[PDB]
Amino acid sequence: SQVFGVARIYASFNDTFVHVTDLSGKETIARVTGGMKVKADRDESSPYAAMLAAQDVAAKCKEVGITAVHVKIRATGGTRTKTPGPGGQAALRALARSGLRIGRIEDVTPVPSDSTRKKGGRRGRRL
Amino acid sequence: AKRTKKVGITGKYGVRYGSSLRRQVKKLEIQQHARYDCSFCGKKTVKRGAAGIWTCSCCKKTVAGGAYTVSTAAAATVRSTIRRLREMVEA
Amino acid sequence: PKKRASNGRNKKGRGHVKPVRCVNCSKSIPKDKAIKRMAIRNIVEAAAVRDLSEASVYPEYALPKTYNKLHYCVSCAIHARIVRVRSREDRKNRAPP
Amino acid sequence: SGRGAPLAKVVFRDPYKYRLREEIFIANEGVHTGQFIYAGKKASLNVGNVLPLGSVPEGTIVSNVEEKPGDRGALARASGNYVIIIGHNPDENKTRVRLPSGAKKVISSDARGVIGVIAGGGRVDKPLLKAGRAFHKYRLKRNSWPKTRGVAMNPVDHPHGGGNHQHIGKASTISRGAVSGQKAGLIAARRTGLLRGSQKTQ
Amino acid sequence: MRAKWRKKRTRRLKRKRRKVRARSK
Amino acid sequence: VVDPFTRKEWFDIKAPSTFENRNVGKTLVNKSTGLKSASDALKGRVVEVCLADLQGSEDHSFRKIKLRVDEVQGKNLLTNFHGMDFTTDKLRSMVRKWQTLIEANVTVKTSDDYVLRIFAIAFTRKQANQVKRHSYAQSSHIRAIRKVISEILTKEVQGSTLAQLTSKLIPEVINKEIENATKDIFPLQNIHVRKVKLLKQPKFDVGALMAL
Amino acid sequence: TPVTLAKVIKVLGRTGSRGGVTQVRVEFLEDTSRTIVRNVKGPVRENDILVLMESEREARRLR
RNA sequence: AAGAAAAUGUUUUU
RNA sequence: GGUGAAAUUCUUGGAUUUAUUGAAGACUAACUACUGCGAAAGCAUUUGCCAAGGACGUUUUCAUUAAUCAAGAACGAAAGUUAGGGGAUCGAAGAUGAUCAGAUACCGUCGUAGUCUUAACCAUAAACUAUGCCGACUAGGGAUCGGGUGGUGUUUUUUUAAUGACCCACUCGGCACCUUACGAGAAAUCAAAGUCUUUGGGUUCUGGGGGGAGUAUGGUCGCAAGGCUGAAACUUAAAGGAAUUG
Ligand SMILES: [K+]
Ligand SMILES: [K+]
Ligand SMILES: [K+]
Ligand SMILES: [Mg+2]
Ligand SMILES: [Mg+2]
Ligand SMILES: [Mg+2]
Ligand SMILES: [Mg+2]
Ligand SMILES: [Mg+2]
Ligand SMILES: [Mg+2]
Ligand SMILES: [Mg+2]
Ligand SMILES: [Mg+2]
Ligand SMILES: [Mg+2]
Ligand SMILES: [Mg+2]
Ligand SMILES: [Mg+2]
Ligand SMILES: [Mg+2]
Ligand SMILES: [Mg+2]
Ligand SMILES: [Mg+2]
Ligand SMILES: [Mg+2]
Ligand SMILES: [Mg+2]
Ligand SMILES: [Mg+2]
Ligand SMILES: [Mg+2]
Ligand SMILES: [Zn+2]
Ligand SMILES: [Zn+2]
Repeated sequence: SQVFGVARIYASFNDTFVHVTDLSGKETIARVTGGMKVKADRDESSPYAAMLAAQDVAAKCKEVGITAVHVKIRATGGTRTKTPGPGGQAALRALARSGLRIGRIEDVTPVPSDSTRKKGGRRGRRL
Repeated sequence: AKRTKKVGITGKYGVRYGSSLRRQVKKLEIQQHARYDCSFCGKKTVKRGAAGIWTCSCCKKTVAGGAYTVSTAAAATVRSTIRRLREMVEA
Repeated sequence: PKKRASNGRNKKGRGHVKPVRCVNCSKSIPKDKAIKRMAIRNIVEAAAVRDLSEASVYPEYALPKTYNKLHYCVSCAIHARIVRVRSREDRKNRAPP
Repeated sequence: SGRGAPLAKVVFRDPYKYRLREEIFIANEGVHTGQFIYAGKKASLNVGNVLPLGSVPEGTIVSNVEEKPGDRGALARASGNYVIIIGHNPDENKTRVRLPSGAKKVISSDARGVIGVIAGGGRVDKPLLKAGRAFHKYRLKRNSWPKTRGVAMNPVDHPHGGGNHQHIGKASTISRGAVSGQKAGLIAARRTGLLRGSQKTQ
Repeated sequence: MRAKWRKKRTRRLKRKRRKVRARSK
Repeated sequence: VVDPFTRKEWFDIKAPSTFENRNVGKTLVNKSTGLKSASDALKGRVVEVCLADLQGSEDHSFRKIKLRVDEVQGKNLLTNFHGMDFTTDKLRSMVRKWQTLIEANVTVKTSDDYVLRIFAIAFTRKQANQVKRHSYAQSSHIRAIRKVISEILTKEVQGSTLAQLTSKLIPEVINKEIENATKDIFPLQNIHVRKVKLLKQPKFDVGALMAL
Repeated sequence: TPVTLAKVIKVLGRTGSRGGVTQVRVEFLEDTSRTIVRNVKGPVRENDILVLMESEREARRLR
């Protein structure tokens, strides 16, 4: 009854991606980011920008024919953050409110069994 | 008795060519003239002919090797890689 | 003098402990000395658990949690208020709040 | 003579006449006398075997690689040199390889190569240490040694010749569009000076 | 002045003094 | 100016032969044309779909299944098993402090032609009357438990085909066998087969593909 | 222009660097089974009707 | 969740 | 992309994102602890091989074979040097962008050496518990690691039972911890920093106000950087430790 895709919310810091794709992931549908919705070079990670981007992506999904999305949330991961940005939460809520059905929430943040040497030097960013 | 303190094989070169170059030549000449264990007959009878050729005085087997040593690290790594790929292909 | 009875870390009988990187500034800190806080936070709260439940296609999904162990250097922990400066007598209280 | 890498004499049977055909391979390191060499599409992935590039897995190290199927070996023939299989393209059958210089090349999957690295490696790590040893090295290769510097000549002899001090006089970087007799120095140099930076440009 | 950088400065002075000593004979 | 989704045609994935249910969803691809066939664009796609969505039973909320397309038969993508993995949330929930984590992995060829690597996990637990608050293992028992688990996995694979191993993973009987064979060493609350990785496939063999 | 109104059911507290705004737990007049936290700058009390341009906007604290 | 800048102050005397 | 904000930079030759594969090198997350092993530096994936070791048990053996140790040796983090290999990430130098009054700094993007490995050097760290090693004695308490003994012990199936885990009691050895201090200390604090003017169990090393100075010179080691040994002239009334109130 429902057509399932994948939601693929990448909430980094400084920006957020809402990437709706097919079940396989090869074919993409309306990848829209908060940088496409606001123009300040600093607000890409704003929850308002994330909500606007998610609303546009969900509208395009409903016009293409997608009814529900299996949600995969991820952060920058690797060696950098492992913590979702502020905008992924707003993106998920906006996708839920824009009429799309939501299924199978999953965190796919890339977590190493151990890392390459982290950026910043041993003493880190000294601000 | 010990005849030279540090020059060793390069004592034939006298004071010429510089200490650093004589040191490098010492290292590679020692490798080149060392006697090696035969992988087939189990004896320490493998010596270099020309560069890259290592012949065993017993059992007369000849093996292609490095210029100054029987097996280079590159060839050891290549042997390991080819063994892994071969095991993957046949398994 | 010596501020802390054992040390500003937890290492007795070892000599060396492998370091960990601060999540906030990337400073290199030994694993024992780093301030480690575990986060089991619900993956979607957003004051919107009921909203996601309404939008869901599965009845009683039982949404997951996101797990993340954060390691902080002393400076970053103090600045971000994971830990606070305590009095001489309060420093000796290892129990969590 | 004149070659750093040793050669391996490998005897095959003639499939169409009763006789032996002896071939002169470049010995890969680890190959020994009395060893059986298997050459063909169905040969196993053992050191010394000759296989088409399309029949080997990714990351395989090969030597004496063919640029075209049947040219009998053009790439990775000097001592210690080797080619890595870095990709396959089953349709329009081609194999991507990385050459010793680091260049990426696309070769037909029917081109052949020998498993392993060319023997005699590490040859250039030993200082020649003597003008005489350089003399004997080039005595068996060609008449290209010793080399007189162009600045040490007269103006009739070389572009760099002449002058009351030994100096080039003009930029030694020479255009690719220069003609014969002008191409002395650094031909079509993209840059000069002590190399600062990395290799394998994007 | 930090003792580490004072040590570094003293090392530099020692190398300079040794070099001048060697230049003289 | 392009609107590329008008030239795309929809396919339905008839993913399994044996899990519970054939229909897992749909995918889209460009309309097959002179030089870029839709069948070539497909047949390499991988869909990761929840075992709960396969079986209709919510007790499989973890254990996602990987299925890659092998063939096209009239808008139907027939797939076969490509790998199995637990969910990150479930793995992190199982991993807790004040207990020993046991991880084993084996590489083994299935009965017919398939090469797999099985990743199994276990966790130490306290006894019912235990007072000590961590319940750690002594690492020699850990070696014995790893040996037992490896033997069990080696026996269960290579005596069964890939389909039989799938039909054995779904009811989770290997977990109970590991529990029974390791109970005499430690309780080991949380035996699970956390991952199955497909390392090498045999020749395509559409004949055994068409077993659904 | 989207139309939505709400009624504050609880006052959270003062907010802002200068203390200029106040956080209110506010319940939508239509679909009363829905509550959000909002930031309002003027003087407010309990049981006050406000007008919202957007419905889905979590108002966070102002550092 | 986080949030821009801030160098300097003669000697002796209390 | 990046930041508090920027900018350098990439980008309709399709950047970022997604999917399927593959390669390379590093590393060994979570489990991970006031937990373990080692002489220290250190040591965290599986399995195999090789030798090694502590604690315990012992109605085993030898019988003083022992403690600490100038001279003398083995090992010795990181950085650094030489020659090969390798060079994914980070990244002294360097190149750029911004800030600034200046900013060849913090911040940002690259990036050589280095980071990894083999064969050699180097032999230094806030190499720290700033607490030499061996031995005896002097409080109370609960945990925990390894071994052993005992129990009408709980749970687990073998077939009565037994190994396994667990509970309780005892004991040896260990990393530690809490309380109080008979006592000690300038105090911070200390079960050793106690058994100390009521001063002696054995032994090694080191210091004699602060600078000059780990410098000059000599020797010695090292390829080098430097290491070890190591003054004085001269100058100075303080420098320093702990704690108290502002
Ligand atoms: K930010
Ligand atoms: K000239
Ligand atoms: K590098
Ligand atoms: Mg931006
Ligand atoms: Mg700061
Ligand atoms: Mg202080
Ligand atoms: Mg240390
Ligand atoms: Mg020349
Ligand atoms: Mg010349
Ligand atoms: Mg002349
Ligand atoms: Mg001329
Ligand atoms: Mg000219
Ligand atoms: Mg003043
Ligand atoms: Mg691990
Ligand atoms: Mg342990
Ligand atoms: Mg001594
Ligand atoms: Mg500048
Ligand atoms: Mg090094
Ligand atoms: Mg010292
Ligand atoms: Mg000391
Ligand atoms: Mg003081
Ligand atoms: Zn022999
Ligand atoms: Zn930090």
